Amino acid sequence: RDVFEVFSRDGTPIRGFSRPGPGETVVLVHGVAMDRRIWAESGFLDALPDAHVLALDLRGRGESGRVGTAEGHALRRYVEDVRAVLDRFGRARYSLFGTFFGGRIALQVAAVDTRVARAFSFCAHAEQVEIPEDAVEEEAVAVEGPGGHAYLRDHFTGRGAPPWMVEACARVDPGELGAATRGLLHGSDRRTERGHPDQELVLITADGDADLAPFHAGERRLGAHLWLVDAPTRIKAAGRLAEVGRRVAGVLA
Ligand SMILES: CC(C)[C@@H]1NC(=O)[C@@H]2CCCN2C(=O)C/N=C(\N[C@H](C(=O)N[C@@H](Cc2ccccc2)C(=O)N[C@H](CC(=O)O)C2=N[C@H](C(=O)O)CS2)C(C)C)[C@H](C(C)C)NC1=O
Repeated sequence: RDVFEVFSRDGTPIRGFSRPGPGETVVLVHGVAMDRRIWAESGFLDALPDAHVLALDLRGRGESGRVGTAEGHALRRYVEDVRAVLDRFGRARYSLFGTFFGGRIALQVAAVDTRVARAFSFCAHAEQVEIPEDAVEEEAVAVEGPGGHAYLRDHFTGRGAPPWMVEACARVDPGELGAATRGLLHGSDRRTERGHPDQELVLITADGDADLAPFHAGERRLGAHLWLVDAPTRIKAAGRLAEVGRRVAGVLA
C-alpha cells in the first residue's frame, strides 16, 4: 500500500491508501462512524484479489481534514471528496463500493460523475428519505458528548454488529460524529439518479431487512440489481461484508 492525499473542492485534505493491482480500479467509501481500516478488518479487501483499490477517509474521519460544522458534512461535500480521489488516479473508469451512508455517497457520485462505471451500495438504497429534524438532533447530541462512543458501542453491540464495526466508532472525533449527523439536514434526503445508461448499479441488503420496499424501488427506477445476504437486519448484514466482496470480485472479473 501507498498513501495519498488529495484536496476536495472546499480545500479539505482527503487522505487514503492505494493498493496497486492489475485489475479494475475500485474506490471504497466507509460509513459514518467508520474509517478506511474497515476494508481490511472486514475481509472485504482480501476478497478483491486483483483490483487496484483506493480507500479514502472521508472528511473528519481517519487521517482526513477536520470539519466540525454541520454544513461542512453536507452530502455534496462527501461527493466532492470522492471525486477528488477519482481525479488523483486519473482513470476513465472506476467502480465504487460504499457501506451504509457510504453507499448513498457512492450512488450520488455515480449520478454526477461519468467516470463511474459501477456503483455498489451496501445497506443503503437510492430513494428519497424522510429525515426528521428532531431525531437528527437527538442523535447528534447522543453521539457528540462524553458518552457518545459508549452510546454507539452499546447500540452496535446490542444489535450484533461485527467487532470491527463496534470498535471503529471510538476512532472518530465526537465532534465530527455530531457534525456529520447534523450534516444530514443539508440535502442527504434526496433520491439519487442514474448517471448514464451503461452504468452498473447494485444495491445490497439483508434478506430480513424490515424496509426492503425502497430497494425494490431502486430496481424499478434506476435499473439497479438487488443482492441479498442472509441476515435479519442491516447491522447484522455487515457480518457478511467479506462474502459480498467475493461477489463484487465476480463482477470485476
Ligand atoms: C441508529 C443510529 C446508531 C445510526 N447512526 C449511525 O450509525 C451514525 C452515527 C452518527 C450518525 N450516523 C448515521 O448513520 C446517520 N444516522 C441515521 N441515518 C439514517 C438511516 O436510516 N441510515 C440507514 C442507511 C441509509 C442511508 C441513506 C439512505 C438509505 C439508507 C441505515 O441503515 N443505518 C444503519 C442503522 C440501522 O440499520 O438501524 C447504520 N448506518 C451507519 C452508517 O451509515 O455508517 C452504520 S449502521 C438516514 C437518515 C440516512 C439515523 C437517524 C438518526 C437519522 N441513525 C443511524 O442510522
